[PDB]
Amino acid sequence: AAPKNRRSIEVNRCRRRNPQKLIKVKNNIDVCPECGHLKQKHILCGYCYEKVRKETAEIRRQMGKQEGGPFRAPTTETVVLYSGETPSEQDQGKRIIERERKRPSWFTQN
Amino acid sequence: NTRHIAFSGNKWEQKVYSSHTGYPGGFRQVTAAQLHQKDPVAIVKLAIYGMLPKNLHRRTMMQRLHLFPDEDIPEDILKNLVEELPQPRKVPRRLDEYTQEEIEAFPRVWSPPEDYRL
Amino acid sequence: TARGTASRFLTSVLHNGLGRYVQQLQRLSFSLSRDAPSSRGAREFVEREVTDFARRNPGVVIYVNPRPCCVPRVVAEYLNGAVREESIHCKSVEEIAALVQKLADQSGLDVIRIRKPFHTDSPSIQGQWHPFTNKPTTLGGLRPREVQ
Amino acid sequence: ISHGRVFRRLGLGPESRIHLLQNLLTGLVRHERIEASWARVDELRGYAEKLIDYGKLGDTNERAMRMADFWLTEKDLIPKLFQVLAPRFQGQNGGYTRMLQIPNRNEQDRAKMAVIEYKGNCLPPLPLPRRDSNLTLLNQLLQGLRQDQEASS
Amino acid sequence: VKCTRARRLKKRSLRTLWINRITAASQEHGLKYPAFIINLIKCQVELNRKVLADLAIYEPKTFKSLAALAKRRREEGFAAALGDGKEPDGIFSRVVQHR
Amino acid sequence: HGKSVTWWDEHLSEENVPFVKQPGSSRVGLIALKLGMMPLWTKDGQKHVVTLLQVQDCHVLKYTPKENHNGRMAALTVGGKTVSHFHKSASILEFYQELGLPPKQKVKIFNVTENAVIKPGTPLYAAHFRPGQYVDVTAKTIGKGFQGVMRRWGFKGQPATHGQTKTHRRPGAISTGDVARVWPGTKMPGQLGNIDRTAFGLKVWRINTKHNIIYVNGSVPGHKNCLVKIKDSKLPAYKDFCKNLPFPTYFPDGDEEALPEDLYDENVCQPGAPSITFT
RNA sequence: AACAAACUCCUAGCCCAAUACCGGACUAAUCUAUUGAAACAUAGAAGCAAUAAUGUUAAUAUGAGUAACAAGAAGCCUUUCUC
RNA sequence: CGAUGUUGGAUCAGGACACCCAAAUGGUGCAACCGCUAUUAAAGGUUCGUUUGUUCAACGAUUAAAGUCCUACGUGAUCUGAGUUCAGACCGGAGCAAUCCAGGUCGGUUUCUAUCUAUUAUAAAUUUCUCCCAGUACGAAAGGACAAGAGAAAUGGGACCAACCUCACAAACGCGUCUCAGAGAUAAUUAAUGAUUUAAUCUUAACCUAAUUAACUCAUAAUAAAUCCAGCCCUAGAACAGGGCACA
Ligand SMILES: Nc1nc2c(ncn2[C@@H]2O[C@H](COP(=O)(O)O)[C@@H](O)[C@H]2O)c(=O)[nH]1
Ligand SMILES: [Mg+2]
Ligand SMILES: [Mg+2]
Ligand SMILES: [Mg+2]
Ligand SMILES: [Mg+2]
Ligand SMILES: [Mg+2]
Ligand SMILES: [Mg+2]
Ligand SMILES: [Mg+2]
Ligand SMILES: [Mg+2]
Ligand SMILES: [Mg+2]
Ligand SMILES: [Mg+2]
Ligand SMILES: [Mg+2]
Ligand SMILES: [Mg+2]
Ligand SMILES: [Mg+2]
Ligand SMILES: [Mg+2]
Ligand SMILES: [Mg+2]
Ligand SMILES: [Mg+2]
Ligand SMILES: [Mg+2]
Ligand SMILES: [Mg+2]
Ligand SMILES: [Mg+2]
Ligand SMILES: [Mg+2]
Ligand SMILES: [Mg+2]
Ligand SMILES: [Mg+2]
Ligand SMILES: [Mg+2]
Ligand SMILES: [Mg+2]
Ligand SMILES: [Mg+2]
Ligand SMILES: [Mg+2]
Ligand SMILES: [Mg+2]
Ligand SMILES: [Mg+2]
Ligand SMILES: [Mg+2]
Ligand SMILES: [Mg+2]
Ligand SMILES: [Mg+2]
Ligand SMILES: [Mg+2]
Ligand SMILES: [Mg+2]
Ligand SMILES: [Mg+2]
Ligand SMILES: [Mg+2]
Ligand SMILES: [Mg+2]
Ligand SMILES: [Mg+2]
Ligand SMILES: [Mg+2]
Ligand SMILES: [Mg+2]
Ligand SMILES: [Mg+2]
Ligand SMILES: [Mg+2]
Ligand SMILES: [Mg+2]
Ligand SMILES: [Mg+2]
Ligand SMILES: [Mg+2]
Ligand SMILES: [Mg+2]
Ligand SMILES: [Zn+2]
Repeated sequence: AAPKNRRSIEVNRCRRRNPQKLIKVKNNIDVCPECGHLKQKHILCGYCYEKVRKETAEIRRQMGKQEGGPFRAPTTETVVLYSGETPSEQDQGKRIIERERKRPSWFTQN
Repeated sequence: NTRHIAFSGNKWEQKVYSSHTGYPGGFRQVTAAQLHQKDPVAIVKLAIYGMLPKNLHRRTMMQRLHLFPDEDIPEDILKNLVEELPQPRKVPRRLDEYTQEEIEAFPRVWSPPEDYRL
Repeated sequence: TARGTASRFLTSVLHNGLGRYVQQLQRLSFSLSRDAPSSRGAREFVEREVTDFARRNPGVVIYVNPRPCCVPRVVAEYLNGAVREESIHCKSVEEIAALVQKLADQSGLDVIRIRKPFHTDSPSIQGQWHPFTNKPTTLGGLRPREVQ
Repeated sequence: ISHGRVFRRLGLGPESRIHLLQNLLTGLVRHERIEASWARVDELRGYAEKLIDYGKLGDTNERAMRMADFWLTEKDLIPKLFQVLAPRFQGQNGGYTRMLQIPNRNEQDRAKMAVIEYKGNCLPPLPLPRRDSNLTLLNQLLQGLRQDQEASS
Repeated sequence: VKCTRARRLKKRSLRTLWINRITAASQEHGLKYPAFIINLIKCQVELNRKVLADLAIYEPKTFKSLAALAKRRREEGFAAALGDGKEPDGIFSRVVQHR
Repeated sequence: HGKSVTWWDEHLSEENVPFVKQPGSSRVGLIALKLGMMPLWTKDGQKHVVTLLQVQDCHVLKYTPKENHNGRMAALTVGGKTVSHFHKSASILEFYQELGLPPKQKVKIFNVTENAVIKPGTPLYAAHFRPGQYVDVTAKTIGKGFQGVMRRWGFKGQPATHGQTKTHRRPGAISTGDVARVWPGTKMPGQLGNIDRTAFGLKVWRINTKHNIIYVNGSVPGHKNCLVKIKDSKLPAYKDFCKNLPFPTYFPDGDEEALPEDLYDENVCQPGAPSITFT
């Protein structure tokens, strides 16, 4: 179908400035207690998850460095230690992931 | 006293009030007797509503109109009143409201025979 | 057009003509030329009529300026503070005299649409109509259905 | 009418949906923590929960062996499951996995993201939403009510 | 074009407004508009409807006097009509010539 | 003040969450829960279908007088099954705090004559209905959403194979050429299903006392596990069946004898029956 | 009775409607001949005036942020899975 | 004529009554049953097939009946193209020919993304067929009732999965199951009382009356507690909305 008359700018303003087509405000914005950045209340902090993701990428790269095959997987459990740490007696019998940087404040020993 | 309304002539049965609800088969022609039986203020409301000029002030000035079927007015409305307009029609009285002074004052036109039965 | 332009009521400023009449025109300044042919009527008006106009109206100040201008003008300023430009370009001497007399006989207010052709202060001599000025009073001031 | 439907439409059909969720489950088993779209991870959570229950049935169970053979498409992960994941999950009945909502992707799609992981993985912990401490005002005022209830019994 | 035509209709609209105002202020005294007009003319009082509405709005006692004059002229004309004679000529039925 | 949104579980800690968690008269109707459906059999051999309506928490809430509600019959307010405190509104919790009861799901109004009024805050039970009676059932039906005209109104469709192009489910012509518009009564695609409907003249067969279950005959409008408004039948043939009912309302305390576990209509084949044979 | 015109009086005047065709008085904007020099006068010339040709060129609107377009998954990032 | 796209059907139907059925009556050369006419009433219906492109028409089986029309002889920005109404081609005929046909046959592109108006669900049933009435009333017999009362169905409206069936999702669905209503009011037509016209006479004479179709309204039923709403679920949903998240 073809339009019969040109829509005027008054009707166009009424259509395009109507509150259902406007961007609604978000009231769930909160400050992160750890880093002081911004996050939503039901969503993890992007800054903290970027830290966790980069450390996870470093761990995964260094454990892929130790194993030279794509089809070889560990039979036993994996533990990770940083510089200046030794494997515990309960951690023996598990494969060892050594990293040169110091252990983070957020990451515990366990 | 809207319930005590009077029509001249046979308008009570001849005069109709009609409306359409918009839906097909929704045409209602109700006789004025039936419409006054159902809603007493409808006759006077529609008469004033039709007689008022067809501008947009019409709804506003029917918002100042108050119609009551009998003599039962709220006291807030009653304390607002200023004067009462005279009725446009002089109400004829029946035989029983005429006093006997007027009955013997009106002369007897004819003399009936004594042998007749009434 | 009344809806297009502005409107003012009929108003005499400072209540003119009530106690005495004050000619509310203050000054005229003519800007003309000695050389241009369009200033001919202004030149003849200056030669004949300006001195007689000054004798007839002692309350106005008349300035004449022959300067190298192409369009002859006259500027009239009033007691109200109003300034009014007028073009006297290429007109006869009687036309110039009529224009100056019409500027002299004016009060100086803005020439727009007048809402009403009269002005009055205190028009309510012997009362003004209110809905109770003709309605008789009831004994006791009673309402129609109020009982005492 | 979608009344009583628990499976959402994904991929190019039911077979493609099963294959994509198989790929996601294989990646989750191999890496123990993966991020994807919210709906795919939400569908993946039930498969990852029942895969641990099938691994609990033992290495010698033929039905579980063929289920893991089909679902774990990389063949090294079946000994990894049956000798890592099933012995590690013994006590708890259904608390195998964690699902969290990641913020939107920095690509132009702005899709809604979720991360899925297993308990006890050898990875740094995610920034979990921590509750208020018990020294907070409302918590202390409610501990006062708890103390008066304990003193009333 | 509408400005010129409504300028033509302005006099008619204002005249209709004046007739409505005179009808209102005369029916407020219980005298009809045509009776009021013709009995005011029969007393040789020539006030136009503009100034009659002006008296009606701003001048209640004077308009009451004019309505009383019109009612007196109407009753005098009715009495002279029912008399059927030329000998009784009233105090307000006399005709004044120019001088 | 750009105040952020909050809920009941935001500022609570894990030690405090389980602490927080720890002749012409008319009768009063009920709010029940549609459990499911069952077969039932009669002594003449026929098979009927019963819908299970379980009363869980039924209490009269407030009483609106005759002259303040309709001018003919008074209004009694009845609540449904019990829901959480934290997800209701502030005025609702305030008025239920004044009343004395936990929050209800659905709130309904019953038209009740002045001789059948019940003091507010009074519970109600399925023994309010006796075995053998006729009831009217009101509920929100199964919402089918924005449905086409074929499913919504029942229109015959155009054929599928005989050349028809993009037409097979469309209504077709909707109005008339001369009138230059379409009538307000035109059947047109739109929302179907989520509306309040009442089934009339449903027979009750059996009342189960301990779980407070009414067995009604036929189909109850609405999906399973919704709330159902039950009243007596307002059909003209069933007007005067109020006399043999416990009519202030059912009072278990005032009788001081126990009712039987399962109350039957006299035509029902019982689960404990002689396994009937003909003669 | 009344209310009711482009009719007719009243007070001023610049003192009586119009299509095709015909007549007349002025005039917007340029160039030139002489004036003029805060932009004009008297004349001589014309590419001498656009609310309209499904007009031409250019830019914008409306239809419309509508119709319509695309990159298989994870990760250690180019290594493995599903077709 | 700088386009108002044309027959039949498919879907959806709005309206009129000059009514086909259903309902209330009057006259009959009306004994009863079949009938023929005349009045009132349009809330609801008015079938399935063969041939033909058909509207019509013939025929087979039915039904309470298979109504007459208007609606751009409704409806192609919803559809179909068989025929008409292009270009190809035959047969009969006319014309020397090209060509011609309210003369027949085969085949023959049916576009649109909706700008504006308009519109996008409240109910409060209807009709048949059996048993009795009784082979009673009425009749010379053949024949053969009306009204009242019990039941079943079907149609239409509103709904729903305990079982059957579709069913490899917990759901949807019919081919399956449940429910369906009181009062007033009337038009035509019969009567009761009684004047003008002391007889009578249903009264565009009053007063009170009844017997009475369909509509149409109203009893009655539904909705009918204002401001917590981040996230998660849903038998709730295009979006927005709506219901749950203390038991466990
Ligand atoms: N032949 C003729 N045509 C006339 C005459 N007057 C007016 N017309 C025609 O009338 C039309 C205009 O009528 P109007 O619109 O002026 O009433 C034009 O077609 C015009 O040619 C006349 O006198 N003779
Ligand atoms: Mg897709
Ligand atoms: Mg004039
Ligand atoms: Mg739904
Ligand atoms: Mg079909
Ligand atoms: Mg086709
Ligand atoms: Mg198709
Ligand atoms: Mg096509
Ligand atoms: Mg129209
Ligand atoms: Mg006049
Ligand atoms: Mg004239
Ligand atoms: Mg002419
Ligand atoms: Mg020139
Ligand atoms: Mg040109
Ligand atoms: Mg231009
Ligand atoms: Mg164009
Ligand atoms: Mg143009
Ligand atoms: Mg745009
Ligand atoms: Mg978009
Ligand atoms: Mg659009
Ligand atoms: Mg699209
Ligand atoms: Mg692709
Ligand atoms: Mg044409
Ligand atoms: Mg056109
Ligand atoms: Mg129809
Ligand atoms: Mg019949
Ligand atoms: Mg008729
Ligand atoms: Mg019909
Ligand atoms: Mg057929
Ligand atoms: Mg047609
Ligand atoms: Mg025709
Ligand atoms: Mg015609
Ligand atoms: Mg067609
Ligand atoms: Mg088409
Ligand atoms: Mg069309
Ligand atoms: Mg053909
Ligand atoms: Mg072919
Ligand atoms: Mg469309
Ligand atoms: Mg639209
Ligand atoms: Mg019978
Ligand atoms: Mg026999
Ligand atoms: Mg049905
Ligand atoms: Mg008699
Ligand atoms: Mg008789
Ligand atoms: Mg109602
Ligand atoms: Mg909600
Ligand atoms: Zn952070």
